[PDB]
Amino acid sequence: QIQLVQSGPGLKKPGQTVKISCKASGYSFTDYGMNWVKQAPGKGLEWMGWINTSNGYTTYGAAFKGRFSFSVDNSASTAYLQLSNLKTADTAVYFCARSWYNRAMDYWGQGTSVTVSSAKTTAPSVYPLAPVTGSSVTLGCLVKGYFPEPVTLTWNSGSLSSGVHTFPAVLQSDLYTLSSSVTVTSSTWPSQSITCNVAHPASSTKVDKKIEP
Amino acid sequence: QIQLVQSGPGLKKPGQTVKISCKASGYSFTDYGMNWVKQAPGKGLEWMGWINTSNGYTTYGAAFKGRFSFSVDNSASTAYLQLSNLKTADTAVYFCARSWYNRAMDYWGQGTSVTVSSAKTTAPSVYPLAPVTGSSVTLGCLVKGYFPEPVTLTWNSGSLSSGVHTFPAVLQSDLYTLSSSVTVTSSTWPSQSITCNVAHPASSTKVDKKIEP
Amino acid sequence: AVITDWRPEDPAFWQQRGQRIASRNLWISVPCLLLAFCVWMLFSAVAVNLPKVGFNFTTDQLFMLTALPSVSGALLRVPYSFMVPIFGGRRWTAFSTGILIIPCVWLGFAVQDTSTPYSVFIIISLLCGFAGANFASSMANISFFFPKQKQGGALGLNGGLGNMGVSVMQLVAPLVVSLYLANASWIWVPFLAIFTIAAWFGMNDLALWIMSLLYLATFGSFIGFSAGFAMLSKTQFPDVQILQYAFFGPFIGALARSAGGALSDRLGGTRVTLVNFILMAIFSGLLFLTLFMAFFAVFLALFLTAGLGSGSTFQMISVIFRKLTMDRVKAEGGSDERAMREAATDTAAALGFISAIGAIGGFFIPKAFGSSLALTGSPVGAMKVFLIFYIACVVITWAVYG
Amino acid sequence: AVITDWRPEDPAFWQQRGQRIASRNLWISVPCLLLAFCVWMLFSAVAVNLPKVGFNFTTDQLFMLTALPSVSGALLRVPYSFMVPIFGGRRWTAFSTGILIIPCVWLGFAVQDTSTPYSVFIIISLLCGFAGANFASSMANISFFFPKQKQGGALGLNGGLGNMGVSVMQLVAPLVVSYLANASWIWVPFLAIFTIAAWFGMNDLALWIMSLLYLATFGSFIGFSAGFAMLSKTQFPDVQILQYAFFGPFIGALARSAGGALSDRLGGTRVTLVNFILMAIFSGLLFLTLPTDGQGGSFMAFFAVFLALFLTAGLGSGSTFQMISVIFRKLTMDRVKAEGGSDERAMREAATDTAAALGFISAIGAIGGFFIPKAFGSSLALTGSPVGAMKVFLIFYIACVVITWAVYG
Amino acid sequence: DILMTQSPSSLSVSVGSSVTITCQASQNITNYIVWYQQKPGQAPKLLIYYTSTLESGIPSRFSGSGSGRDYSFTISNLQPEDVATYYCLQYNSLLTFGGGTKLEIKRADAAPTVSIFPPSSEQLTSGGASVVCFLNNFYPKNINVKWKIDGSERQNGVLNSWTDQDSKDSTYSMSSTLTLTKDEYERHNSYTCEATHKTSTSPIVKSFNRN
Amino acid sequence: DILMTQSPSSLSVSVGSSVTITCQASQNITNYIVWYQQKPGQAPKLLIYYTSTLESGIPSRFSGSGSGRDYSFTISNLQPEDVATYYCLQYNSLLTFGGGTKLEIKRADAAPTVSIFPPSSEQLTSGGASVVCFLNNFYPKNINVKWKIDGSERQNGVLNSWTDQDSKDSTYSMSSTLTLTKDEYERHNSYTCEATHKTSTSPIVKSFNRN
Ligand SMILES: CO[C@H]1O[C@H](CO)[C@@H](O)[C@H](O)[C@H]1O
Ligand SMILES: CO[C@H]1O[C@H](CO)[C@@H](O)[C@H](O)[C@H]1O
Ligand SMILES: O=N[O-]
Ligand SMILES: O=N[O-]
Repeated sequence: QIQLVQSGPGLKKPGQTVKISCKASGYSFTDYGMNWVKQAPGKGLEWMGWINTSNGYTTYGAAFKGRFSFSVDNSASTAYLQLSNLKTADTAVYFCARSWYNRAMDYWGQGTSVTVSSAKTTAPSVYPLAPVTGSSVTLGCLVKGYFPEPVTLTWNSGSLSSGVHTFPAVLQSDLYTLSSSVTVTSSTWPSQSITCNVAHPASSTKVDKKIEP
Repeated sequence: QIQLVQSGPGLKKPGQTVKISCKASGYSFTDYGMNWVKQAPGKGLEWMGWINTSNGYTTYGAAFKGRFSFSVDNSASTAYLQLSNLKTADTAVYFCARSWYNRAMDYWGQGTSVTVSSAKTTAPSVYPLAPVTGSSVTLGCLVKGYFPEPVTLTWNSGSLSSGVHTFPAVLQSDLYTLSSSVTVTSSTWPSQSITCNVAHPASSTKVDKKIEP
Repeated sequence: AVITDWRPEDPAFWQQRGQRIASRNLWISVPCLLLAFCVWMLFSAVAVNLPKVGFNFTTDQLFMLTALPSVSGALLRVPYSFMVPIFGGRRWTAFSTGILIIPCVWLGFAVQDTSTPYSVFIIISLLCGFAGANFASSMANISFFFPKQKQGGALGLNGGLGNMGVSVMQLVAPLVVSLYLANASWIWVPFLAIFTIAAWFGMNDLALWIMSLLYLATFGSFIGFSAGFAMLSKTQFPDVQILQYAFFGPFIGALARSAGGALSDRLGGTRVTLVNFILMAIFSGLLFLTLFMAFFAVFLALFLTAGLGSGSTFQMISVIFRKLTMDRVKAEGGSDERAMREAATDTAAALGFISAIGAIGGFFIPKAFGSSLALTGSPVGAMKVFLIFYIACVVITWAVYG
Repeated sequence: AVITDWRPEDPAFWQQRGQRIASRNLWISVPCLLLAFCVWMLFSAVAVNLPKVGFNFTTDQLFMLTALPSVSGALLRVPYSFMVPIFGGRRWTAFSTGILIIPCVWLGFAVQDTSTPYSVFIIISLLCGFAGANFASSMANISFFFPKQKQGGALGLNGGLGNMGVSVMQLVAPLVVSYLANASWIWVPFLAIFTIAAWFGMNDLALWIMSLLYLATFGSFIGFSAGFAMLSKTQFPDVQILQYAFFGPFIGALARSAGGALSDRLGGTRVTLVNFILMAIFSGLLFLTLPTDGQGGSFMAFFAVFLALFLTAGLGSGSTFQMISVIFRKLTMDRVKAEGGSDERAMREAATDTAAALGFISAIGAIGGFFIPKAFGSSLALTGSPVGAMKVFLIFYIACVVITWAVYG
Repeated sequence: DILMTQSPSSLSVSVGSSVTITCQASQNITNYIVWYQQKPGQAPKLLIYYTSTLESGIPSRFSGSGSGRDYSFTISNLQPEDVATYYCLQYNSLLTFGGGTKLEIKRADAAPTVSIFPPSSEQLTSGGASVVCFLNNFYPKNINVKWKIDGSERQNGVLNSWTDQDSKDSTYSMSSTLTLTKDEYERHNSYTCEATHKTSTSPIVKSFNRN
Repeated sequence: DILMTQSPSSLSVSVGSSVTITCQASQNITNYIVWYQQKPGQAPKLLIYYTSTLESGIPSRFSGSGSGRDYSFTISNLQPEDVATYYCLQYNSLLTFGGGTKLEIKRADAAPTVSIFPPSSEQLTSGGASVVCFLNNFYPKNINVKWKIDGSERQNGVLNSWTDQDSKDSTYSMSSTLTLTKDEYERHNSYTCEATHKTSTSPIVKSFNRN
């Protein structure tokens, strides 16, 4: 099992610095270069550069010359991308991927979302949505007024994962709102309870909401 | 002023249903009947029937009793054709035209092409064709392996309209292929750029290919 | 304007466009027709006021000008019924309405000049009779626009509201004469022009002797009494201005024509026509015993009896043709539909002739009142010839139908 | 195993990937090449022990079995050089080492049976000459793996510890005899091991006069390697040469390395020239150590003079290589300068040319591993003396002094 | 149902010439006939209704006449715009279209101007190779096109397409395209496209070699 | 730097059909091309390295080819899992990504199943009111949602959201939420959510009354 696992999402203000990490395992670290790919929202993949794991020499693409630094920690078997004097333009998901050379970027990290904003971080309001008649009913969950991404939302803590549609969050007036539906058969509700779990790491919130008739 | 504008082309499989529509404007909809005309590929015009715009009552010609339905929506000022349980034999351009009686079928829709087929929908490959005699050179564009029709092709977005010949698609092993040629003076190519723009709606493709020496 | 595809017997066509076009045509035909009646009966209200502005005409020279419209009126009805199929409904209705501006202007001028010859005043009354023929053409036109089973109500509407033109004039022309006599003629030149333009743009062009005599006894009477009544209720009661009351006569007459057929199809065409000629004899006699209230009410009943009579003679004719074509068709061995459509075509084609004979009484009745009052000093002379006639008419009804 | 992206001239690639992969390939290469030098020279130590187990072949027929490997060896050197870009370093190395187990088992059986014909023994010797060609394929392989400006050290290592195989065998084959099967079968476990090792460990990437000068130097090292134990038996039958013969080819190999290193310190042609004087002087002094039938002569002197002739032959091998190397760098320098290019292009191209030339130069050069012990056969079988052969050698090394002065210094 | 026969079903006529199409009904259709023009890809235009009445806008050159079962339609001074398929229709009882009359214009014979095009490298990566020949602006329509690969003739793999007669200059253009595998294409060297037209007995030849 | 252009930028193709993405480099890249698959939210997967060598695990249906400047990539028997954005990349001199190809699968048209939800009483306390409408499992993506309050259409305060195509049944689901002040909400009585889809000319209407 070869894997590269990346640091979690970060929110920063214009002017500050982030530093993302990437832990490689399942293979001998210093035998492969490490690449960094940028993906701005709704753009395609951008190659930033690579770092040579056997000598620590970085190599930057014309566009990433100045505020970007790749660095290594061979014993930790991990690489880092440091971004300095952040601009709104640095808002993106950032990948680390392994190998410049034979099978270029043959394994990727899971990606790391960086939001460059001034918006204040706020918790979400989690509203349960109950019906106002087939053999199946649909319940919903409205998750309003939070910033930044991500919120994550499950049903009965994961147990109810089929019948679900979680809709991509939409930002407005510096606040995201999201929602999610579950449809189940009528035999199963209200007979058994269905409950909406909402985590919002950025504000350290965990709210549950039982859907009431 | 007076105009009937029909819906766009549709691909469907044997057994399925289609509904074409026709929007009349610049006259008083209920004053005139609506005729429906079939044109199978290569054959001539065939009258299906008409619908009475003050009754909503339909009248079907012999060969169109069973799977065909004309309906009306007086407020949308529009009428509709509805073929169901589609067969290969239903492949045709379909026409709505105005008036049973005085000046029978005095204005026509632009027609609507229904293709019945089991073939898979595939996007076209677009190949630039550059020369290998006089003061004028001819360029070309090859458009291969797409289904269904229509593709639509222009040169420099329709700025090059003289010297253009576009050759009707020919079907072979469930895939159409098409081509187009433009003749311009030698003084203007490669001097100015000449580029071919293909749109294949049934697969949401838009490809531009620039003709290079 | 030109219609090449006309199919009223086709309910589909009717619904899709027939009814819409026939309706618009009817609504413009109708006002055009009543205006023709207004112009036709002009001297019925003008000849009375001719002396009040300084004209030395015999009361019989006046009766003549009130009679002569129905001369050219009657003679032009047969050629007018041939006019629609030749020129077309929109063209004929425009033209035949338009040209009525000629007489309506001429006698608006002639009435102000105190020394205008009687020769000129004759010419104008004969031109006024052109307006009388409009009814024949208008009615044939309508018969073409409506399916041969809906024709009743449309023809009923066209002719009914058409006949109401005389009544309309005699309410208006006296009232307008204030704000003198030119206005009895000139108030119609804006209206006639309005509806010549209205027809010209709004309308479309398509691609028994005994019965005549009975219609003559009914309609000829209505139109006879319409012209002669004011001109008689003057030489008999010169103390009362009749023109403030005359209109109510033809109004009650015309409205009686509507209920005439509706009555008759409920208790027999020949019966009503028979029993109505009993009343048109009784009322023709009870007039001798008034030579004002009673003179007016008996004459108000003589318009009323002339109304029913007209509406009852029509449905009598209608039934005659419907009985005949039924028998012919059953001998050929076709369908009742054919029989219906043909009856409706036969009564409509016969109408141009029946309404010409019937229009001759609008000349006789006032000219008779003219000669009776010029030879003797009484109306009793001609009025005796009336009573005889309605007896001869009630006798020809029984003998030939009952 | 397959390598699609190979960029040794790119230091960045070298440091991330190249060096690790080229270095692992080199280290597995060496054993597989010295083992091919062991198997190549089997009869140099087996033909001596042939009669000592009951084989009545002419001593000329014994010299023949010692000479024939270099026939097929020389002739398979040109086609083997074309085999690496075709099948690949991993596969060909595995194959060309593995198939050496055939002639190794086959003369482990043939030697135990006493009635086995000469016909069979000629075949086994010719199939041993396949091992001789391993050099040219192994050497092409290495030239692909290493960057042009680093090939020297690796190539030097590959053929340096490669040539050592002759010496290593001669030290083992007598010592393992405790009989004559063991001098052949002790290599089957070793050949197999490094065939498996090559198969799993290695990787698949995606002037006539110089032939003569190499022939005079390397051909001599490899010639005297074939028929010295054999010669020091038809001269001094009472001394146990096997326990001393190994030291000859050992010095020869070490001399090969110091050959080039010496040569770029005081001239390519100069060393070649002076060392052909030595190779002539030592060819003459061999005359004065021979006993005539029989037997009045000196052995210590004979052996020391031959020890000199192995040292001198090695020295020359190195000396001739760096002459070739140098000549190609002068040619490529001049051509590029005329094309108006960079010295880097000239360096690279000279490295390719000497590597392309090497298959042919080493083919001609290997022909002398036949003539030498054949000449010692046709000297003995005719005049009953080695004096006839050595007379030819002396004339040749004189000719090589001449043909080097005239054409170079 | 009232059937309509139309005559002729097609014809070529000179510029400035006179066309007559006739239409016969199986029964009396009582003057209820319409004539439509149908240029391809566009949608029909109504020229004449009720036998003889031109629709507004429609030029004087068009007219028609007839009665009972027999009707006819005429274009009097043919222009190149008038290229289309014409149709009678009966709208007496129900509606029935005639079979059509595709009308061609004649013109001075024209020779094709010919262009050959080698496979694009973008196509070459797919593993297919098409050679395309364009023969432009010729008259009359009929034309043959021969494919030579290294002098040897090729029939398998050819696909041909022709335009509708051009409404301005009355000409045709056709496109012939020959499809091989990248292999078959790569083996041979010279590719030849021969246009044989009724404008000369010796063909127009175009070619290239892959070099 | 070596530029990479990718065709097409996006496309929709039938199950069991065949895709061909092409890539043209601005100069020769000597076969050093890789192809990636990128499902949203997950991280790219390497499909092909060195023009045409499949990564291990990657199924047969995938392949590529080409040389010099011109390269292509093909999925041969399209499957619902294949829904993603694909990428060429050159790793000859430095590295360059292509622009992407957002691949959409086509499937049998499907009507949205729709359901409306009134503002929760918990939200009412805030002074805001959201009416939320879910239209699930429809195809194709395009769909218009109209908001009616007591017959009158509402345009301001609406906010819409769409899933990525579902990699199992190829469907979409969208989420429309109409947001008002509690006042506005309390004033009217009937709220209507109307889904107009390609699958029927008359809209799917869901609604509720405040009682
Ligand atoms: C010839 O008939 C005429 O005479 C009688 C009176 O005798 C009138 O009633 C009738 O209207 C008139 O036309
Ligand atoms: C033709 O060359 C041959 O003969 C000379 C002696 O003449 C030997 O030294 C040499 O090894 C051999 O290859
Ligand atoms: O004017 N009626 O006969
Ligand atoms: O084995 N050296 O040529």
